[PDB]
Amino acid sequence: NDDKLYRADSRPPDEIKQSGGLMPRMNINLYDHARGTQGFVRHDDGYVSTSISLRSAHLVGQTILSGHSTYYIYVIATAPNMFNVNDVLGAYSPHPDEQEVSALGGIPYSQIYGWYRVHFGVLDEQLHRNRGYRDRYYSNLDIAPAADGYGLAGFPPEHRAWREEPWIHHAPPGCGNSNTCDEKTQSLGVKFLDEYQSKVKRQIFSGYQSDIDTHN
Amino acid sequence: TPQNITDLCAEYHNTQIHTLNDKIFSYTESLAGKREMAIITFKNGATFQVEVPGSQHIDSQKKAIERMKDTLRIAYLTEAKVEKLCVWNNKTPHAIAAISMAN
Amino acid sequence: TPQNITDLCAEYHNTQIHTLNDKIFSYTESLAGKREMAIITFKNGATFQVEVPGSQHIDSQKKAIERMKDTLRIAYLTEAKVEKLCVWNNKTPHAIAAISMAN
Amino acid sequence: TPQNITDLCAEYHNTQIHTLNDKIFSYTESLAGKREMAIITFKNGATFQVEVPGSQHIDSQKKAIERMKDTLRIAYLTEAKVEKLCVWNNKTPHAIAAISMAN
Amino acid sequence: TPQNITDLCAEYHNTQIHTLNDKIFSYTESLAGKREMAIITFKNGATFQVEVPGSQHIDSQKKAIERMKDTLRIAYLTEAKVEKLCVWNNKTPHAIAAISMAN
Amino acid sequence: TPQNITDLCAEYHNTQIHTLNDKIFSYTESLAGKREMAIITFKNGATFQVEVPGSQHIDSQKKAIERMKDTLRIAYLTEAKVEKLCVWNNKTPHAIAAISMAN
Ligand code: NA
Repeated sequence: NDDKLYRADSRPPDEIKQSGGLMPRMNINLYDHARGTQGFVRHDDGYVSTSISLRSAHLVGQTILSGHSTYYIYVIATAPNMFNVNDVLGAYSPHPDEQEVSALGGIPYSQIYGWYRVHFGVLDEQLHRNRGYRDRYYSNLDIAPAADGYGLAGFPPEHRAWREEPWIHHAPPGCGNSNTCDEKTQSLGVKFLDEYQSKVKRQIFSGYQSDIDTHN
Repeated sequence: TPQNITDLCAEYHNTQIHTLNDKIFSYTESLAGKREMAIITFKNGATFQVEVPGSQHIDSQKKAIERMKDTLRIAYLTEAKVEKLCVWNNKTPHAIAAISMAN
Repeated sequence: TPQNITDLCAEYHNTQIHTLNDKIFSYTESLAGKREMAIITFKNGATFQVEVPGSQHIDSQKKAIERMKDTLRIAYLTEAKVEKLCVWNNKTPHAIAAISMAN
Repeated sequence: TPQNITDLCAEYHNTQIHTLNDKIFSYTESLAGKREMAIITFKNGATFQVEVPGSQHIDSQKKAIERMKDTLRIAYLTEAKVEKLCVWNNKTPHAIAAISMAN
Repeated sequence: TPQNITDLCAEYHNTQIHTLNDKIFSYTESLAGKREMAIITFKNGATFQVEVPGSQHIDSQKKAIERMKDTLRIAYLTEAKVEKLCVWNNKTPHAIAAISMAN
Repeated sequence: TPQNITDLCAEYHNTQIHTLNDKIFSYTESLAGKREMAIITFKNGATFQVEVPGSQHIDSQKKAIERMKDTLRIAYLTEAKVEKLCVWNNKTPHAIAAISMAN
């Protein structure tokens, strides 16, 4: 659907275009990402957080990015790299009041609808639309369902969540049933990131090859 | 001149409009002798073909056959929604005469 | 030699610019004999074609007609914003003589 | 006409269906004289070629061979899951006759 | 043989290297008769063309002019940085002999 | 018929393998007469041409040269990891006989 998420970020539009998108600070673990300490807005352990509304992300910047003259609130389209943190971590969600939606891998540049500017903690009335934004593609897409994230929860190997529903039925080998659990959570996330990035390259590089004219 | 696919399609006998509003499920392609052709499917089992260039096709049609195989391959890969296909139903699989793509 | 699409279009009789500043809403392609063409629309309903190659065109234009159909497809599937079309206004739908993309 | 890739393969002698369901691991292409070809591999080791054009091929096959190499490069760069190849098993490596892409 | 664009440009008389180091602001192509050309610009106002094929081009150049119009269209659409253009300064706008792109 | 780029390269005297495991850093393209070519580079400084269609090419080698320039252009813009290049080490800069792409 055409839904949209929101993220305060110190990094300006030009650096984001240069990096290919909104990248995380490679460890991939959703639990560590979510409980990570927050001078810059949650982008640790292989993920980058966002918020459900434009007003809840503005507030997020106005605590974390207090002491920044200028930051940005990037408006992001929803795609199946996003995970609802409260849905995937259940009662063990460390900061449930934040209503997080974390992009495993980052938010590619095509996924970024645009960005508001913020000066001395005041929002810009209007949006800077992104020339690389893809409205049709990303509007036929949605957040990943919680079932895709339960196996990527990233709970410690002997956490009680791994012997509890829904997580037992998605639990990586070594997680409640050597670093087997830790290495598998990493690799299952590296695979999920690899297959999502495969799918976006399918979308964008196929368009770049809608060039071809066999007959000519 | 027709302004859309439905009206273009109705100029031709033994055609019919298929309204799918879905991305192509699978794309097949062959270079085997006498079978230099393409074949798409959709979720629901619907199967269609770009015909082998033969005796039913004029020269301007052979150019556009090669183009349709380009369009269809790349439309499959982009996962573009296909509104409608005008097809010929005197063949099996139904042979594509036109396609329209839209959100 | 012209510097932009607006000045190019002003060199021809029966042409006019149609500014769209919008991506293509739909792409329609046909290999039906004597309707080997493309038809694009936009969200506002505006409709254009790439003519079927006929006697109205010179030799060098044929290569360019096929090029333009390539452009419209890649423009459609990459969601590129179309700036302007130069079109012949004495066909229905209006027939694309040129295209600019920007912004 | 055959309804799908498996039917198409059953029409020729010296052929078989290879069922991959994986992206292409490696795309190789050569312009070196008398080795004008492609070669693809998958992570199970399976290696295939698009044969250099020769006297085994009829004239209509010339175009489809060029398309197929295009198709394999597009498929590689897009990491498109290849469902099945129809392959001539009388060559080493097996020579690609047709391809289907799904999921 | 020349190693880079600047060395290649230096072989031909009546040329100059423009360093742009920017993606292309606009791409424009025409299929209208006697103006079968492309025209690109940059944010700073620099305009360039790929010339209409004519008697100044030998036959080897013909397929390269078509390759260059492909390159400029997909350069624009990808938002790829054009480092430099080698251009004939004797035409208005300056005609493109070559292009380099760098990250 | 070889199953990979290393063995294919070894069939020719006057070739050698570079293994880059790296994307292309720059793509260059010329339509200037008698230098209808492409040039690529890498981070490590390494430079390669696709030769101008000249004297020491056949007929079917002319088509594969065009396909190779297609390959390098799209590889450059997709940031495709080039595994290896088999190159004619007696041209300066070395000219690409083949490419392999994995990763
Ligand atoms: Na969405």
